[PDB]
Amino acid sequence: MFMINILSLIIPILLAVAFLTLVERKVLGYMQLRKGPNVVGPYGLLQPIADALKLFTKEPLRPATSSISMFIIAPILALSLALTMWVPLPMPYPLINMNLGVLFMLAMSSLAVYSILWSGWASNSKYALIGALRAVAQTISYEVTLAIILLSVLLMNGSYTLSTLITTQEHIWMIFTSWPLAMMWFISTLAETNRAPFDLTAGPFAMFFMAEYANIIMMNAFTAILFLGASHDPHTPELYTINFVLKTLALTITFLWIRASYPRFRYDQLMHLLWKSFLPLTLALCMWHISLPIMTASIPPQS
Amino acid sequence: MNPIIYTTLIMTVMSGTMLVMISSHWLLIWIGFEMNLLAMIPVLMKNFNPRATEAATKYFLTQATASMMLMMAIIINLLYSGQWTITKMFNPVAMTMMTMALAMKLGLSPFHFWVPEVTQGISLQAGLLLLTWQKLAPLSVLCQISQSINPNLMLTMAMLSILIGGWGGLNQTQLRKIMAYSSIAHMGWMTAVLPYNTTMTILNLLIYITMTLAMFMLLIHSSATTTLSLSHTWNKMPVITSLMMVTLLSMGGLPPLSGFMPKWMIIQEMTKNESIIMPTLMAMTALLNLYFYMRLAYSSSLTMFPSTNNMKMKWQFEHTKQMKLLPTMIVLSTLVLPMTPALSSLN
Amino acid sequence: YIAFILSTIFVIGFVGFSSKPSPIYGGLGLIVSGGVGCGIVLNFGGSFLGLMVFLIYLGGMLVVFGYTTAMATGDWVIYDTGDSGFFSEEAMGIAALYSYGTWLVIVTGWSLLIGVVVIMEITRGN
Amino acid sequence: AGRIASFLKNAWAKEPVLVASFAIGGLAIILPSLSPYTNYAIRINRATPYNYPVPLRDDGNMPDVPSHPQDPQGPSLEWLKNL
Amino acid sequence: GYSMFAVGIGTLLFGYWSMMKWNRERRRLQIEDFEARIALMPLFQAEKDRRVLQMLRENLEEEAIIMKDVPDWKVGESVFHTTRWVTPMMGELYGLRTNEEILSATYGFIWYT
Amino acid sequence: PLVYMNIIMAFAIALAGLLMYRSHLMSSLLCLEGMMLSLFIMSTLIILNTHFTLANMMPIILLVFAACEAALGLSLLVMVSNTYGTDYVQNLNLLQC
Amino acid sequence: PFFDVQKRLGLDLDRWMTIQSAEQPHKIPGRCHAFEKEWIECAHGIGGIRAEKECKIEFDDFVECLLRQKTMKRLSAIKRQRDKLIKEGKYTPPPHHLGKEDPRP
Amino acid sequence: PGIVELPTLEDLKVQEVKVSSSVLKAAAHHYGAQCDKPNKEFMLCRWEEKDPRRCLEEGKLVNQCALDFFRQIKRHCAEPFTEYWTCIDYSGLQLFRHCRKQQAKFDECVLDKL
Amino acid sequence: MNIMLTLLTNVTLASLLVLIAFWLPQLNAYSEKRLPFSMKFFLVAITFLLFDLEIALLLPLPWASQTNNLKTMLTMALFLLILLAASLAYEWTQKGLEW
Amino acid sequence: MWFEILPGIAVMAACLFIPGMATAHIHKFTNGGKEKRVAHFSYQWNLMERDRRISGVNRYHVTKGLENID
Ligand SMILES: CCCCCCCCCCCCCCCCC[C@@H](O)O[C@H](CO[C@H](O)CCCCCCCCCCCCCCC)COP(=O)(O)OCC[N+](C)(C)C
Ligand SMILES: CCCCCCCCCCCCCCCCC[C@@H](O)O[C@H](CO[C@H](O)CCCCCCCCCCCCCCC)COP(=O)(O)OCC[N+](C)(C)C
Ligand SMILES: CCCCCCCC/C=C\CCCCCCCC(=O)O[C@H](COC(=O)CCCCCCC/C=C/CCCCCCCC)COP(=O)(O)OCCN
Ligand SMILES: CCCCCCCC/C=C\CCCCCCCC(=O)O[C@H](COC(=O)CCCCCCC/C=C/CCCCCCCC)COP(=O)(O)OCCN
Repeated sequence: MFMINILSLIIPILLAVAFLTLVERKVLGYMQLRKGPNVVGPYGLLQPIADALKLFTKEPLRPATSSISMFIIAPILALSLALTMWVPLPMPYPLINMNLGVLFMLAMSSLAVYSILWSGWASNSKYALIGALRAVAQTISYEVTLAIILLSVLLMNGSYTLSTLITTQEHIWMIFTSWPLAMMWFISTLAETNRAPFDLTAGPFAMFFMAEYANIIMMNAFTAILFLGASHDPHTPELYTINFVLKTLALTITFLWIRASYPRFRYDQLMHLLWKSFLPLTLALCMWHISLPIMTASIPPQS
Repeated sequence: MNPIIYTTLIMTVMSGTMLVMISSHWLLIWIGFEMNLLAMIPVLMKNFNPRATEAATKYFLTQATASMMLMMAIIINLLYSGQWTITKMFNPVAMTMMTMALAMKLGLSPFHFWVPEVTQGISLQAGLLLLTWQKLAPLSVLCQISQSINPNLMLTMAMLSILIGGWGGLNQTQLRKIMAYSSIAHMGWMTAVLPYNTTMTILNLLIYITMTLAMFMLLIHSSATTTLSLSHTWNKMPVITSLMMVTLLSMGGLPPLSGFMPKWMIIQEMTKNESIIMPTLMAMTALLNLYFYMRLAYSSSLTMFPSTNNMKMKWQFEHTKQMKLLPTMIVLSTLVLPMTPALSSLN
Repeated sequence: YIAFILSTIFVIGFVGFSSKPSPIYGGLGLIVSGGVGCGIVLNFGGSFLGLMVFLIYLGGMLVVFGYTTAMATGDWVIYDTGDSGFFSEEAMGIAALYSYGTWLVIVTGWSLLIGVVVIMEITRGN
Repeated sequence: AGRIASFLKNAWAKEPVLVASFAIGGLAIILPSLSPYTNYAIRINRATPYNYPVPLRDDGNMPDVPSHPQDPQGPSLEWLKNL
Repeated sequence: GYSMFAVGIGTLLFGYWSMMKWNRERRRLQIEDFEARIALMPLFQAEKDRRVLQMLRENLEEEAIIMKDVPDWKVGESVFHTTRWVTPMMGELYGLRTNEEILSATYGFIWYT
Repeated sequence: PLVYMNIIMAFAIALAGLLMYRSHLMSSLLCLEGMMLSLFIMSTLIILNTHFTLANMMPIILLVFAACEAALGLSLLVMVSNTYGTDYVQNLNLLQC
Repeated sequence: PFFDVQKRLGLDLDRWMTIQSAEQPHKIPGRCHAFEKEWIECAHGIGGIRAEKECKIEFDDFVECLLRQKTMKRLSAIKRQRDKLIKEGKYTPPPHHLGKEDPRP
Repeated sequence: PGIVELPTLEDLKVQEVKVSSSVLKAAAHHYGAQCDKPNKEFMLCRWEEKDPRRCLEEGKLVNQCALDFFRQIKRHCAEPFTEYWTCIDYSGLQLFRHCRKQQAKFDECVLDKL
Repeated sequence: MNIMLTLLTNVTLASLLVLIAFWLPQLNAYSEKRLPFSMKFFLVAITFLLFDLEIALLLPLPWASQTNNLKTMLTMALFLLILLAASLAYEWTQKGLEW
Repeated sequence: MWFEILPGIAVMAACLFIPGMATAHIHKFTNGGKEKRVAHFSYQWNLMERDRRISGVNRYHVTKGLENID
């Protein structure tokens, strides 16, 4: 029943990102003293269905002069990576139990920029190419600090295994052990997904949008597992699943709140932010988190 | 560039060479070659112009290909024997690959094509460094694995280098290309004796380095890069031209000068191994190098070429910076033949 | 012969990008070849080294290559018999870099710092 | 001492991120050499048995080597439990 | 200003203390698990040796049956000059068995997730 | 065996492609990187097969140095383009033998 | 050429990584530890020429352990003969080699 | 060169210990405490001879010692042991720390019996 | 083989969904009617590459902490991080992080 | 009012409930009512292989207790 497990992982993610659009519109409306969609469906519950049907029934505007190869390749890679990032996640058991799960997520995340590069190159426009280049530069810049923060945090875990993070946070959350790294990790996840205040940029467009929102939910779930560890009882995993889902939802709503609250950066401003505030602090905290377990004789077990 | 950065880069070049020279692990030798190549590129490009950039990219491509094949030879040697120590090569295919990679690193024929262009593109100081210091590491590696070289391939490449240097030097009016072809011929002479005696290789390398340093410093002092520009030096400093003429006579292998010591010794060593035809051809071919050295001497000091009026102003000024060790280099490159038996110091 | 199949594909991708057509397409061919090679290493048992290929090589170096381009115009027998205990030997050997390979760390760090300096000096221009 | 204090006060304003970075880095460099628990961490690493303990052939000249695990001879881990 | 930094340092120290205690307990638990493995190891070694010897003997009997008519063959000849025992390779134990168990013994651990 | 042969064959193909030089110096850099990837795969397979634990650092080291070289090469390429407007190999003919 | 700075100073800059049988972490042995140890002990202090001439047995055994060419050749011969016999129709596999056996712990 | 000597299939016959990994893990500590002598003889022989064929008798001895240990456990402390190893068998990691309670019972029982 | 099947399923579903998206609206009848090369972006990419190499060096730290040579390992890890910080400082001071 | 956002969020929650729970149940269904055995480090892989050989039905999760020791 491995195919059933794979499908039961894939389909609910797609439905969740389908209804996250309605949740985002409703939350933004209510924070804007108005209402979100409440006409199509009893409370807007049919709105995602309507948008999906309209998008799938509308004419696709092929450039008629661009390279069809990369044009069709880019959304495939985007959605495939977005769906693949979910398989090692423990909630509380992963679909695929990996020794180096965290490194696997990092590698796929590094892959994710190829869709941006190829869609920009195949758009057959100089301005879209410039926008794609700017997006790629921002993404690689922030994934550097993502990697360093991730290794610093895992220094208290003992391995790259994602399930061990449940054992590490059995009594206390990792947020209490390292909140500054958590703050920079949250901001770097915001800048990785091109979310406000970093949003500086019909069918294929729907696929790209679906991949983006799946990446948002996946990043929030990874953050919840990494920093707010839920207690897991081996004889009732539903409790862990409920806690993990609630924390993921809270983090996603925080993303929407941040989008609704702030102006957006300039390009040079976010590049300066990273390279001159996050990188020095991240390096200093990486030194601190290397030295701390040795100083206090609190090295984690596995090797 | 900034003098601090320039000093750091030069020290990095020397440290890469020394890492090659002191390590017993193949990976560390490869790392030393990589460090040397990385630090060498800015030194060539120090004076920014399209010619220097072109020379730097040519040199980079050549050295990167050579280093890639060196890594391949190391991996094949490890595959056929779980060894990392630099010793006997344990495999003929790996040893052929290593020999070819080191030959392209040195610029031996038929991998000689990059040397004249790189030397012409870069300035005289970069050319001095490239033609003197950049030969130590590959030659040291070749000396360490001399007992495994196939003598046929080594001797073929050495004889080809001597012939190519002699023939290519005849056609040159640019002094840097003349130096490059001379370097190719001297590399051929150095590598023709590796299978029989590495002490002879080291002695030839020392004599060649002394002579090349002296000639490059003389060319820097009289800031000339062409034959006609060098033909004006007698009207400002005839002493420099006379010293350069004696140095050129030494570089041609004429006794009783210093440049006769290597060939003589090498010939003797080859004769001790029942090799007669090859040293004969080698001396016959070195006659060509001597011919174009003599042509330079004719145009430089033995005759007086026409001058220009604006030379008179140059009569009123003296060189502000004097290169130390230039007199010592001239003396060592001209008058050390009576001290030949000192080679037993295993120089 | 799963390993053999991967090897054949690896060579086919190399022939594809070695013809050097349209450097963007040569880069795509090299990306496919690198993926197949990482798969070979993973199927052999080198999980960390294969993931290192997949992360460093593919996501940094080929990404920078594509960025720069966009700016411009038989088996199973030779295997072991026993087990590795309660750890993975590849991870232990790789982690021995900080306890055994002090010299390697020193020379590599110096080379990387020199590389940063060299890149800045070369791209300065003037 | 006045110039250094003035520099620190001027850096704490208009540049707090760099001050925090240098402070944390320096503390991470300095503290491990002064802590007494680094020896405890080394000892804990030593006491983790990854390999099988191969027994030694008894010749009647090894009183420090126990003949059974429960024998009082050999290293103890009471200190680790008390930690 | 001061109070915010004090609160942050306080929560950092509390987390450090809690993690120190928990990690020391985890080290003790890992030592206990390793000791259980060490206690179980000799029986596993004996069983492994018996199984390897049985497989080698079965392969030897089958080789004797198959290579009877080959003129220059010698049954159970070594490829080494030394008489020291050599640990067999995977192809030596499963060379004559079915593909399913060959692929099991080769890729089961690698493919298990 | 066969697997080793394929890896070597890939290295030889990449070296031949580098030495072909149709145009587009970027293709030369890509050939160099393919050669290094082949070397990485081959060395990793050898080191893992023989259980040479301490040699497990060796692939990583190689990779790092190679990528550094790659960066260097890229910089050179860019400068050449900034002089000619293209990375064409035939434009590097100012210096001749 | 080679300047043995390590031997002069007793530094051990890179000698720890030169052979399989040299102090691996956690005492993890190489696959061919015994053959390499025997070959090294045979060839020690004798020189490359005499080592190549006189320690050929140990080096041959070490190479056989490393690449297993003779073993694969023998296995291939046995498998080919079995395939020919089963194609002809005189030999049949036992239940042990057909998956019908009784496994042991 | 030479013929590889292998023992006959009769030399490799012994009454196997037919319990799974959870049962072995549950009793691993007492098994190590009680069956130390044959196990250490076998391991010393194994590391000294470096030959599987030279250590068969000690292997049969360690199998016999394990069988005797498990027979004593069966005759004395059946049900608490069953609960303990069911505990251990449930977990995907077979952790000792989940149900120490059952362990205590088992320990108490053996301390009263053997 | 489980990861192979999972990747195959993900890629198959992505391809099928994108193909139906691109081909469903193509059955009905409708009308059916440079130079600059910024240096700064190249510098950002190269800095990313070098910093990623240093991250590749720093990656084995979670395993490096169980060696019994804790002082040497700590010294070498701090050396790597200090040289990484020095690279950042050199790029910062020579105006390599400007726009 | 604001609780009108609650329905859609609930739907999202339900979707995010499905994978994890499903995995657990499947793991319990294909591993004999127990947790799926995890095997890193290759020693517990040997334990699982030995369990498979001991069960007699080629299934590792079929546990053989003391009643099988005779
Ligand atoms: C033009 C003539 C050449 C001039 C050369 C430059 C002169 C200035 C150099 C100043 C002296 C440098 C010597 C360094 C001091 C100590 C050296 C010592 O530590 O090293 C010894 C080595 O000492 C040197 O080799 C001796 C150098 C003496 C050079 C003189 C020979 C010149 C040939 C004859 C021409 C006459 C020249 C006389 C006027 C200068 C041990 O060597 P070893 O590590 O165990 O083996 C490695 C070398 N192998 C591989 C070849 C065996
Ligand atoms: C002797 C001459 C000194 C002056 C000349 C220096 C020449 C250039 C500098 C390069 C020299 C490097 C010196 C260090 C050699 C490494 C070996 C030594 O340090 O021992 C190590 C000890 O480690 C030391 O702590 C290393 C500290 C050195 C690093 C700090 C500064 C490095 C700067 C070097 C220059 C690089 C650029 C300069 C940056 C400022 C090994 O530790 P140990 O555990 O016993 O053995 C490991 C094997 N085990 C596992 C079986 C036990
Ligand atoms: C003895 C023990 C020592 C312990 C060592 C640790 C001590 C800790 C000292 C304080 C560390 C705190 C650092 C936390 C992160 C600091 C980064 C930072 O300050 O960057 C800011 C900027 O950072 C930002 O403002 C980014 C915010 C972007 C808006 C996005 C919304 C963020 C607000 C919502 C709250 C997020 C909560 C995260 C929770 C995460 C939960 C997982 C600097 O920018 P400038 O003001 O322009 O000044 C520099 C230019 N000259
Ligand atoms: C010795 C420990 C070292 C290891 C820790 C290092 C961790 C990482 C930190 C290094 C990262 C790179 C740092 C690069 C430094 C660049 C400095 C610089 O040039 O910035 C100046 C500005 O900063 C400066 O003025 C220079 C440095 C100022 C001093 C910084 C702190 C110095 C030491 C203070 C802390 C000392 C110890 C703290 C103890 C407190 C008690 C615990 C220019 O900034 P602009 O972007 O141009 O903007 C200016 C226009 N608005």
